[PDB]
Amino acid sequence: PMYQVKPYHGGGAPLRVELPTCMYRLPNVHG
Amino acid sequence: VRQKFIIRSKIITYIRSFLDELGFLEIETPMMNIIPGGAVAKPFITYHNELDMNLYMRIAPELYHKMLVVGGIDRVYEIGRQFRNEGIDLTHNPEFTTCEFYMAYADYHDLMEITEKMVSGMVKHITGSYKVTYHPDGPEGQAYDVDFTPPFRRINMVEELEKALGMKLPE
Ligand SMILES: C[C@H]1CCC[C@H](C[C@H]2Cc3cc(O)cc(O)c3C(=O)O2)O1
Repeated sequence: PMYQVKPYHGGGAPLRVELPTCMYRLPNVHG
Repeated sequence: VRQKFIIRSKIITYIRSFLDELGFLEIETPMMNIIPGGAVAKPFITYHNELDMNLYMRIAPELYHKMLVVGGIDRVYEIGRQFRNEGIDLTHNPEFTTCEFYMAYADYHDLMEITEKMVSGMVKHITGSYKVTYHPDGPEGQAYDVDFTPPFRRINMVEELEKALGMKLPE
């Protein structure tokens, strides 16, 4: 096996991108 | 506790739906009056700066509603706060919420049927039946199922009082 080289992304943790988001909703109490 | 206030909200919303559907217009009338009226109560008094004069907090919106009916708005209602500068107990708070409505070309017989339909319909929609359990003395005491199945019992004040007293009252 070839000698180890750490990934350029750092090696800490898998890339975790910030994604778009949507304010959650609660149901109509009267419905 | 949450459930009690959810129920309170459902009651108010039900009433608005009921009256809106009958062609009533939801209106707002003054909570500050030069002259309080429409009920028997001790009023709150307050000083208004810009008008340099005392004003009273309303005890009821009754007289304004009738003036609106004069104005040609045949069906009006208002769900809002009234203020009565009186005592606090199990069934009285100085500020409390009421619904008033006024209906042209209706009489009191009409309002009895409408009251029956509204109240029975409200109880049924919110609780699932016409019968609701109530503890008049709290959970330490006995409970009773209160039956809202229409039509409601009717009694006449003077006649029934005569029966209750066991004596004839004046004409
Ligand atoms: C508009 C009226 C019609 C009759 C029932 C109810 C009476 C009203 C009297 C009343 C007076 C008072 O000083 C404080 C209160 O909390 C109440 C009340 O809740 O009930 O609402």
